[PDB]
Amino acid sequence: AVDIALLHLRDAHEFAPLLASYAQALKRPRRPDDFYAEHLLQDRAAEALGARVDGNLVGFVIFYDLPEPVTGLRAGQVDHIYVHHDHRGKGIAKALIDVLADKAEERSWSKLVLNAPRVPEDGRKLYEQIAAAADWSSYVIRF
Amino acid sequence: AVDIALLHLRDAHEFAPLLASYAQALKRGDDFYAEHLLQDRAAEALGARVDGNLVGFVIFYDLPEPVTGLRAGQVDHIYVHHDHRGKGIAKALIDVLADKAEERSWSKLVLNAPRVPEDGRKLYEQIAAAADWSSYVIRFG
Repeated sequence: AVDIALLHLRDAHEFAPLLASYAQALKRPRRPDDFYAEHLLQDRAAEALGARVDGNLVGFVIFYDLPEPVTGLRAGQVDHIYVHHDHRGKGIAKALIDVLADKAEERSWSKLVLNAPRVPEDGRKLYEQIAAAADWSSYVIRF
Repeated sequence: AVDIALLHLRDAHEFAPLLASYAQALKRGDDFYAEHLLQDRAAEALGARVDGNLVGFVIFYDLPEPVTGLRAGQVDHIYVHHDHRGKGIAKALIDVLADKAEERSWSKLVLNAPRVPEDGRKLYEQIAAAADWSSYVIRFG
């Protein structure tokens, strides 16, 4: 039932409302919904995996394939995961991370870093069950 | 007289031993890896020169911010040669990076400090606010 595949620029319009719902948690929009979907899908540094149920796009995960200077290999980095609220309790978010983790060999990843925002809690609630706590510390300067 | 400028491929030869010394402490267990790093589409490296010699660097990513449609900078690695500590060079590198924020319309600069070596943390905790997100890792191998 759950079909997971990489999103491309073709999918911006379908991706747009799903991304808009996720952003409504993280607050802020002088652009329409399609602008944010098209903007991300035209950045070659970002990739997004999508989850479809019965033809409808009902989840996504945005990830970066980044250089890893310490080992000289690469690493994946996830900052954003979201499942449509009518499709909770189905294990979809974990299915998205599982597919991403399975790309490790293809991409020469030594690791997958998962960053969970404070709100919404869904990324955090998933990651703490399926991954190890990070041992580095993080800081931010706002502009 | 610290001279701070973005590193390019020509700088790879000087950058490599500085990256190797930093990487030594970070973890362990390629002669041209610095060229791969300096030609990545997401990563960039700022270098610090004193009397012509490259003595420090910071590696950063200019990443999309899907929520806002902007960009944001992310620092995971900073290093200053051990004979050039106590001169404010690490802070100066972050200061130049903050200047690029307006040029690049960054809403924020994320600073990630590994557990070892502690120099990044000791700098970041004095110049920035603690992060309010949480992080996790799945390792392969």
